[PDB]
Amino acid sequence: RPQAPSDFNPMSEQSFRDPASICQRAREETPVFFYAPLGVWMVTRREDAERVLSEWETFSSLANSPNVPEEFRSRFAPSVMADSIVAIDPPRHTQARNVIQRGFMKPKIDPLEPIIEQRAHEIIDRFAGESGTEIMNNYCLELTTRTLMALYDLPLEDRPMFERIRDVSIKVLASVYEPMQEPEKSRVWNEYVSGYEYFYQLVEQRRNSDARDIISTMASQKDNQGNPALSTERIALHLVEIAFAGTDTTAQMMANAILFLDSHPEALAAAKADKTLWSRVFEETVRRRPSAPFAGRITTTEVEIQGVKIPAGSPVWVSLAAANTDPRHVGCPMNFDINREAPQDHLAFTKGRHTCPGAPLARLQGATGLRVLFERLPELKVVPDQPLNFAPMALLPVRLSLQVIW
Amino acid sequence: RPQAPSDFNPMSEQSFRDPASICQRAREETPVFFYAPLGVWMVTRREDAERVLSEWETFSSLANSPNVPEEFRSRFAPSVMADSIVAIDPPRHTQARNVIQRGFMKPKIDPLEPIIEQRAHEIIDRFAGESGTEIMNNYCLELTTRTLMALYDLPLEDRPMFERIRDVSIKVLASVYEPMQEPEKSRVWNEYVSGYEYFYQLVEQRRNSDARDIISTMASQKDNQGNPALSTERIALHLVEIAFAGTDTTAQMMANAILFLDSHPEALAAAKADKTLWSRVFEETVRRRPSAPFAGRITTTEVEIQGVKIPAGSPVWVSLAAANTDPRHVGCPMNFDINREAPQDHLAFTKGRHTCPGAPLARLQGATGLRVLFERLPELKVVPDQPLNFAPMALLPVRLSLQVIW
Ligand code: HEM
Ligand code: HEM
Repeated sequence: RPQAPSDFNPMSEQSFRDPASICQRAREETPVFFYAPLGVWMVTRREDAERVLSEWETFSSLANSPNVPEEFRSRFAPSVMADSIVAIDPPRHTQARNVIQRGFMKPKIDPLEPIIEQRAHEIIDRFAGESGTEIMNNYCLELTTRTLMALYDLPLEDRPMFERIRDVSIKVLASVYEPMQEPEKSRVWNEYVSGYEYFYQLVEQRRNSDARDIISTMASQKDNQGNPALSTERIALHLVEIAFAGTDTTAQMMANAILFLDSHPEALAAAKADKTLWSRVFEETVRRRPSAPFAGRITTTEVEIQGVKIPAGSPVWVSLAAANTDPRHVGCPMNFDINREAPQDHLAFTKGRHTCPGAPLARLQGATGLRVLFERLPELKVVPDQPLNFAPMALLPVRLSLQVIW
Repeated sequence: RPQAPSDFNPMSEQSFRDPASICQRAREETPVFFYAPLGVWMVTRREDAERVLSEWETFSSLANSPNVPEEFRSRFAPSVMADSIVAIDPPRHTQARNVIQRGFMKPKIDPLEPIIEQRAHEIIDRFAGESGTEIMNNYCLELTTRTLMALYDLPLEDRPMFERIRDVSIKVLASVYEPMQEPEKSRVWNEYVSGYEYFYQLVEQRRNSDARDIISTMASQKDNQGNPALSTERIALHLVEIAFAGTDTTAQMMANAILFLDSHPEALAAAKADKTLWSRVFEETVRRRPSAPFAGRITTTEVEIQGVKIPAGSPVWVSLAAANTDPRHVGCPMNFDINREAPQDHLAFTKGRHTCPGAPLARLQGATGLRVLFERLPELKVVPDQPLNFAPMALLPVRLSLQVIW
């Protein structure tokens, strides 16, 4: 069975600095292969990438499934966890999506730009009088958390718990891989269920609310028969998943955009002169360095990709970094050129049913934050020679530190 | 059942000149309704538009299906016609699409730009010395036919039949509603089958060819077991369908782009000054005036759209003009502003499985021809007050004449 080139290692620091650098030789030489250290098939070319991400009937998304402990099944039934937005397919995934996507529409997200700018200025006021700061937790992650809280429309008193909402979730994801012992398992799962019940109560209270918050936007969705389009359990679980899935991705996006603007100062000045380039500064970043460089699916039958035969039930990962940097679709795929004619023509948000629903917000945040970040501290320059601090993760390399000065 | 505002009439001249003008009041007031003069459901909002265009499992494409005459079934079996790319759904549509998409990739389409530019200059040289011309057939339609012949890589000696390929096919489409009488039916269907057999022979001869032309690109697709991925009959039928679906659409795109550049001289000057804007001149045109302003589907079960319940088996049309001009997705939806940040964020090529596969070519053609047209004849001005000549059709309003001067 086909193997992988030597330079292809998603767990190396070379992947943490540039996920697409390890994928060029692989895509060129072995477009579809098998990765044994992860035990999954690997697809790199954009054609096959879009095929796998689109054909849901052939490449299902059932690959992820946490298990609920026994003592919490009275408050959080296992079917609720089985209704995870990442672990469902039509007709259930479409039923959940028709409600989830209703909250990220332009009339709902556009009125958040002034709030994002205001809170970003408030955050910058905390360290604007110094000479340098750790921009990751102090700005990027902080601004993402505040933007998600504004989308949820939650008071600052609930800010701690909301942060915990992501810290718990990742641990839950690791449970199938590094099982938790007691009393860590009970504590983590109880905090998870507590956040779930908090969102449950918020949905029950905002069930007939006609406001901008995603809770009221998803709760007020009633079918022709008056019945709620999504049960309260499903809405609460999807709110938890949205909170946990947006924060790290958007924070990594902002960090990578800061890095790219530091490595390309002329594009930074050009973007400082015209605001309409900021979105492009977004789009070229997430294309060149996607926050989630891997998208997982599972085959429902036997497939043939690039002549390689893949048996039924085989987990297949699409390397979004290889697809976004395919020379067969974009000229100079490794360059950071914000002046491309088709900026949003990438798979950084995948494609099809499981397309990233938080893309309208993230973009706006990326368009709003970076500008403000380069409007308050213009000579912001990423400190060279700072030890790379990355959480060793394959699907989502999270940067823990990024020292910047101005 | 909900009706439509008075101004909504797809068969009126107001729709032929601007398909989005009849859709604004409808989209705002009655987003999903029933049109009795056509007997079909109408969906206008972009939110529901993407769902209907994407959810193939709920909104199938089986609504269109011509019937094969009896005497030609020995040369053109009815199952071959049943394998029409517009009348199939997964798993057959995926099998056909995996082969069709291989011919429109960037490495295949990009080497056609210089040929398109050269042939556009050759065409302009025929009438550049006059003072005015009918730009539709002399340039738009001519350039589209020559571009399709270059994609097929056919000699000019094959120009007549190829032209006939468009004249015949539409009549076949008109058979399901306005049946043909004798002896025209036999002659037209024999010409259709003759073109089908010509493409069959071209596929058999280019079966082992490794060139860029769509015939060799689709014919050389063989699975891991050496067998052809698609039978020769289906490849020939798909070539016929590709020509017939590209010609009129790209010609109407170019005509509408000429009209929009005439109505906005500052954008025309900006595009003349910078080549990178020509593509945007494309994208803003096809957004403001899509060549095919309606996309048809058929429901497989009962659906709920905007609270309106639509029974199973109901033909539903998505008004692409209303979706591309939805104020819920784009600000100032009726203006022709080529300086938008997200130019390709429209449904002019729909979305999902049945997305227009010729979009890479059309764009390339639209950017290449028009530019040359405004590089040879810069002071081109569309003659005001000329009787609008449109073939009275709902799914594809084709303009028959457009007099221009310079
Ligand atoms: C620039 C930042 C972001 C990037 C690069 C990004 C990227 C992605 C990727 C790669 C996926 C996987 C899709 C798949 O597996 O097919 C995804 C899904 C998802 N994203 Fe994001 N995302 C970002 C921001 C956000 C935000 C801000 C939110 C919410 C506020 C969000 C919520 C979600 C959800 C809920 C899913 C699951 C969709 C589903 O499975 O149905 N994302 N995103
Ligand atoms: C800007 C110019 C064009 C426009 C506006 C346009 C419009 C469209 C639209 C809206 C669809 C979607 C039909 C559906 O959803 O079922 C479509 C399908 C299609 N288009 Fe185009 N088109 C254009 C140019 C072309 C070109 C140059 C080709 C060359 C091959 C082409 C070939 C096709 C084919 C074969 C289909 C059927 C796809 C399928 O059903 O699988 N079109 N066209």
